[PDB]
Amino acid sequence: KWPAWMDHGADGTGFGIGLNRTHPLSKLRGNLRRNPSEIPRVLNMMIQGVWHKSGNKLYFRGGKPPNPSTHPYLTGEPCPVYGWKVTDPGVIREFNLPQPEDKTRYKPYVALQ
Amino acid sequence: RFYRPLVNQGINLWRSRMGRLHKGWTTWEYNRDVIPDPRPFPEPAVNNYFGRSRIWNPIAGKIGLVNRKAEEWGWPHQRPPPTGLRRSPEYFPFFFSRYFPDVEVRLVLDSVLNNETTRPIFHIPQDMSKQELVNYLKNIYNIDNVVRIRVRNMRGRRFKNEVGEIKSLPDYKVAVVELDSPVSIVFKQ
Amino acid sequence: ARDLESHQKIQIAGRYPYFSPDYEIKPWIWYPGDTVEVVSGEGAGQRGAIIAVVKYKNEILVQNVNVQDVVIPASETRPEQVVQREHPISVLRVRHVDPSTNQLCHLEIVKVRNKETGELEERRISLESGALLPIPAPEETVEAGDPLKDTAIQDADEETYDREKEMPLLVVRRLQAMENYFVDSLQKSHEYHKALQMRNAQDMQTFQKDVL
Amino acid sequence: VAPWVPPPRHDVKVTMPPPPGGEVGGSYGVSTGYSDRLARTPYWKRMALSTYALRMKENETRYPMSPHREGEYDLRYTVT
Amino acid sequence: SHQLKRILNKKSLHKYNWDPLHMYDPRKLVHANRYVDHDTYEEKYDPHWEHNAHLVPDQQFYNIPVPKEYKDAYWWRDLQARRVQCPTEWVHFRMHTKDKLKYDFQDLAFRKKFEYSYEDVVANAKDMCS
Amino acid sequence: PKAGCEEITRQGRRVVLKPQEYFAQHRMQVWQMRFKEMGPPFSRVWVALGGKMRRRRIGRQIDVKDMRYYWRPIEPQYQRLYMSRLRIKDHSNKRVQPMRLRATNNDIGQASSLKEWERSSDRKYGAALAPPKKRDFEFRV
Amino acid sequence: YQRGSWAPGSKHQKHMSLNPTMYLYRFAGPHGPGPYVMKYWWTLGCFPTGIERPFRLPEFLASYQ
RNA sequence: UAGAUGUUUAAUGUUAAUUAAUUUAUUAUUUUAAUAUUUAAUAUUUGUUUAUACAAAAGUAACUUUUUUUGAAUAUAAAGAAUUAUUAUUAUAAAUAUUAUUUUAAAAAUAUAAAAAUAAAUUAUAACAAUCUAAAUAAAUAAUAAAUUAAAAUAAAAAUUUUAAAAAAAAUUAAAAAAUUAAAAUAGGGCAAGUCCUACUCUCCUUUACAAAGAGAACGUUUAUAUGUAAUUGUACUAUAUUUAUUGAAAUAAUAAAAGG
RNA sequence: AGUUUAAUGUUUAUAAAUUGAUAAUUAAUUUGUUUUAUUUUAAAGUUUUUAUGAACUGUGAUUUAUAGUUUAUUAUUUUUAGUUUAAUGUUUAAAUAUUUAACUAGUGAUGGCACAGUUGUUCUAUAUGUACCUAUAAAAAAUAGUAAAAUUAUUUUAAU
RNA sequence: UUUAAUCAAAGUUAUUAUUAAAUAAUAUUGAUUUUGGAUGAAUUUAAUUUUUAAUUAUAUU
Repeated sequence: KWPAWMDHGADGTGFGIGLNRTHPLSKLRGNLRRNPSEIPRVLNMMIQGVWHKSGNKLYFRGGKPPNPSTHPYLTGEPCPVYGWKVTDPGVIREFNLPQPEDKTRYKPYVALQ
Repeated sequence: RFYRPLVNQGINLWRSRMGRLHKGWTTWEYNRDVIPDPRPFPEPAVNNYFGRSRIWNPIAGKIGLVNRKAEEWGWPHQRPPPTGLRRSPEYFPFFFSRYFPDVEVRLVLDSVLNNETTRPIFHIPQDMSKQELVNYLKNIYNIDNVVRIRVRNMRGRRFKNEVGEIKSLPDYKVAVVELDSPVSIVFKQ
Repeated sequence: ARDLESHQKIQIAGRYPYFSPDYEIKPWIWYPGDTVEVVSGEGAGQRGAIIAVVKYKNEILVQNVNVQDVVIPASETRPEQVVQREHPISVLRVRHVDPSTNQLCHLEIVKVRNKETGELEERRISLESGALLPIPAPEETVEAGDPLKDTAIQDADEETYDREKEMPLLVVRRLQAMENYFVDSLQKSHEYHKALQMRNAQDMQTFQKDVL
Repeated sequence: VAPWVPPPRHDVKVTMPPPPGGEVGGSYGVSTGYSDRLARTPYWKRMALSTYALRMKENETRYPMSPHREGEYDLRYTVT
Repeated sequence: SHQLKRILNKKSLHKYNWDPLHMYDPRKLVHANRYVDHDTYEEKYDPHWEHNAHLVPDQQFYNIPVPKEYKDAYWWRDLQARRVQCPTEWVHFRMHTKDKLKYDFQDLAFRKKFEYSYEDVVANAKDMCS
Repeated sequence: PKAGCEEITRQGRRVVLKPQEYFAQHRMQVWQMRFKEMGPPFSRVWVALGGKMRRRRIGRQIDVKDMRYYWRPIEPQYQRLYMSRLRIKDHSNKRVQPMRLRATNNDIGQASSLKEWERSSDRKYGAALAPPKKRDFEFRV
Repeated sequence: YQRGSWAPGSKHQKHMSLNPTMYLYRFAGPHGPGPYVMKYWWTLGCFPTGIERPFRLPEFLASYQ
């Protein structure tokens, strides 16, 4: 039901294949779900990976199992032109907080007499 | 009353006729109705393993939400936030994220000691992507000479305490940020 | 993760018993400076004033009572050093030296006013003589603080919270979102229902025609 | 989950509880009727909204028969 | 594999997804039996309509009012809404013991009946001076 | 079970009181039609009908010296064999006697006359032996 | 099969069908850790079977505390 | 000495009404699960030298800080026969790396392996040579009622003989042989019944059925009916009869259980 | 650690039988505040109800020619490192290993998918279905009613 | 230095604990962390049968 490039190849050698988590606010459709119907598939990407017919395992080559939870949220779909066509900067938590130091600063700690 | 089944064949002793088989398991005797336990004993659903192959359980729990209910809005007492606000960037748990970020970018002091390195290394949390880190150096530390950020998602380090109880340090990520200028640390010497 | 041997816990439960829930003594009546005498065990009957209390352990450090030699192993700098020092003794085996009767006397936090009590309450009542006692405060650190990193008490006292130009602004950031999804919840209320009422408004038309 | 648990079938009376289901169209399986609105309504209220002439008109008995299913025995008073 | 034995046992989140109704969409019956005014070509307001309405329950919508005459296609989603959303075998404990008498059970709705407090039963039996 | 082990850690089935037997099992229907025990106590003899049983062809020309219909007591061994099934109601008690073959009115009385039955108005005083109550005439099912 | 006892530190022969063992290289006998399973306890850290757990406490109350 | 004519335990025992000498009558030969022997001075271990290709699944006893890409996210070593064991786990790619584990100073049997004779590669060969100590270290296995023996002769019991009896005079130790001791009332013929087997004419409970009735029989179902062995079963006037007709057969060549020689 | 037939009958207080039946009565004459629950231990073939199993060994269906050779022959006769057998091994390097022994020449096949126990595959061996085909897993009782084997306490007092 | 060779094992050990089992009539949407994630059908277990519902006698048939 999700963007099929997450399932099969968007290219020759399977660039998009993997599990993807999306911030609950953006309209970018992800593939990670914890429904029981979807777990025998989600677990294989953790414990086995994917064997693209091109002869290169994509989502999981070596030993440590990827953690589908802490994957940073989805931000685009891969075009054959760039690595990614970034589709929603609304996920990127660009830290837009400024700080002054001029007047009545607030040290990280506070003092008692 | 129930009247027990009877097993003393003798003068009558003709179970071959009306006698229906009462060898059928004796439900009446075990009548204590509390379920036995399954002979292949299902282990506790807690994950015991702690080594480097600690996988993440996909199965979505029940009490998990019922605690994230009461931690975004008092669940049994206060009423649910309207969904227009609940699914909005103004929903407090999401509100406290666009104006009050909470990350931990711990640079390894071991990396840039007396030596001079143009590639510092950071123990960033696992949620933070490559871009999300650059926008974190340029806005909070005003470090704006990044070239390329690599990613080595490393599992946190285990250890056993003095008793010998398995413990672990929260997972992190190693991001080899390619700087433009050789940076060091002038250790007072 | 694995458990310990049976005999292993048995040794580790007796060492650290306070790990139980609420190991402390339900009212805490032993304080530094109290006048207390031991009762039973080693040296039954000596009198000495408390100097420190280990609350979570139900024990007491008392002057000259149960004194032992705290050996101090040291590295190549200092030699093996020995130091005498009285030891934590359990409060279960000591009782108070009543400042008048100098006998056994239990001591309960008490409430209710007798003779112009400041909070209209006594703070530690002796049963035999009746002269109460106070319950002091444990000391906070006086010489703590980093002047290069500690905001002075005044920059923590500059009230900048004018709730009449931010809270009226918050309620806009919230109400915009509510007014959005609600009218956005009128898509299926319109993009689905409008089609049905057409098969009605297209029926009156084809009903008006037929009669004619 | 169920937003808005539906109300009972025939709680038209003000004092006596509604009849069991099936009788009024539902699922057979209980010989009682329980209107939570009727119980939570206190006594001084339940007697307020009625008069003696009316109380003797919903305590009304049809014991050998059903007041809702014509020709049918009172399935409040049957074996099952 | 060692982990998969003692993590696949965790009870996944359950709820009572009750039967969807494709063939009988009950939402498009607020436009049934609606008089249409001639000049305007729209459903003039029928104040009598909302009282021949059998409010059908629903999981995404509170209750959908349907004209009585088409109510019988939705007799299941009625009996599925009364039913306690749990399986019975988890709330069985309210059915076998002597709390059988203190619990509603119409349509397997394992919900509690009204119970007097312990302080009320005191006063409600002293005011009878018994 | 030692103190605590996987055989006691877990929880197999559990066992409750065993239901009893019919109180008068050992007066088996097959004897209550063959014999009748007669005589005073300490002289209980079990007489059974005497004489041959064969059903010949149409012969049997004498019906008068046919079976004399006499009760003659069974062999002394077998009386002890059956009666042995009767004593085991309360073994180890020299006090009690053998439970009789056919019921007696004190047995039919004492059975439902205990304290525990004192309020069981119906079935008291042998209601199950009397002819039934004349049922109602407006009775129906 | 199964000539001795059923414990892993038993004395006579056994079989892997009746009494299937986990392959434990060297564990402690019934009379305590001899000087062979302690060559690990001071180098490997824990007994070499991996199943036993390294209660290194009373040494910590010997040196550090 | 001691009640008696011999098989249903003795108890205020630190009064489960006590508080400093209770010195507590208490133990099941074997089926239990723990330890300890004996086999055991042992069997097996023993590390000084060979010729290098790539995947995946496979593990994760596991660490990492150090350059994955210019793709964002993700992940980069480790097995399986229980093992660090008889082993190139080879789908693919390959061709001049000395690319890094094998004790011992004796002798036999055996085990591998080896010049000469009654045109070929063979023989058999249970023939030289060659390899396999000991001690040192490490240590298992099945087995175990114990002996006071055990050399050697020699008779005695439904008996088969473990013993006992007379008569002898039989010493330690290591090594090597297996003569004796520690592993079934059996093998072969000759007969007769039985199970197995085939075969139906007559036997029993088959169900799956088919037709019949019933509905103006587009079909769905419920009763009444004898078919196949479908297929399982089993079948040696006081007298003087009766309790058995009720499936029938085949060297059914092999099995079984008996007798007989 | 280890095996279960109540060695006792004190005041309220009263317990008989008999016909095949109706019934009949010198039914002679007891006992009892009503006494009830117990019946070894271990232990075979088996049954039964649900379940699981093709990573093993069984038979499909997708591989359409990384090797040397005899005969003109594209068949071939072959090659044969793939094919029904004999010794050693004897808790053995292996809970079937190394050598010995009996024929077929991949344009039709290494698993795709599929089958499962009162029954699969079946090239029809009552062979094989994960190191004992009594398949495995779970729960249970009729299962030594069977030369079965065990059954805890000396000093005694009646016999065959 | 000589031992001719042999012959014996009897009767006590530290420093830390409060767990099991039965009993009790007053809880209860599944024990082991944050669903779906498209805004939808994943998270459905219902049907008149000794059932987690468990029965004060010895007669008659």
